[PDB]
Amino acid sequence: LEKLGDICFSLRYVPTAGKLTVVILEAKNLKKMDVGGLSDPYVKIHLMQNGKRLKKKKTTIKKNTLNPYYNESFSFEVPFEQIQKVQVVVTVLDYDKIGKNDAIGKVFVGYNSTGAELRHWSDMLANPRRPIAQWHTLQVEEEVDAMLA
Ligand SMILES: [Ca+2]
Ligand SMILES: [Ca+2]
Ligand SMILES: [Ca+2]
Repeated sequence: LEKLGDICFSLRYVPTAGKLTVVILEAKNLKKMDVGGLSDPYVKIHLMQNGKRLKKKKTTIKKNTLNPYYNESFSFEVPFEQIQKVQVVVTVLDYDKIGKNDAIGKVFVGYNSTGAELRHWSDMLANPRRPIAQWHTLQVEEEVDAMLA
């Protein structure tokens, strides 16, 4: 009920290759982050383990929209012996030309995930090589970061 918006992405894991693929599909219902009434959203993806940010990716920026479509794919190298102990963090931010780009909200999937986040990750693991798309509710960074730290 924090009213930040939602993000849709797919997950795919290939155990033999250790290839983890995340496709950022779209976000909707995003919080307004600029005085014009809109936002300029882009998405960051972090691969994490044990409180440490290991790798990062980011999408292009969409201007002046609360319902951006991306369709941008990213891949990480995670060995099968480690895939159950990592997190994938997905953050939507508002781009501002000057000043800190503030997060709208974020979610993570993987180790220590719960609810729909755990469901998505478990679905990915249960179906090697198969891409699984799912919606997630964005959550305030204060709360998500406390779980990741
Ligand atoms: Ca702003
Ligand atoms: Ca703008
Ligand atoms: Ca902006």
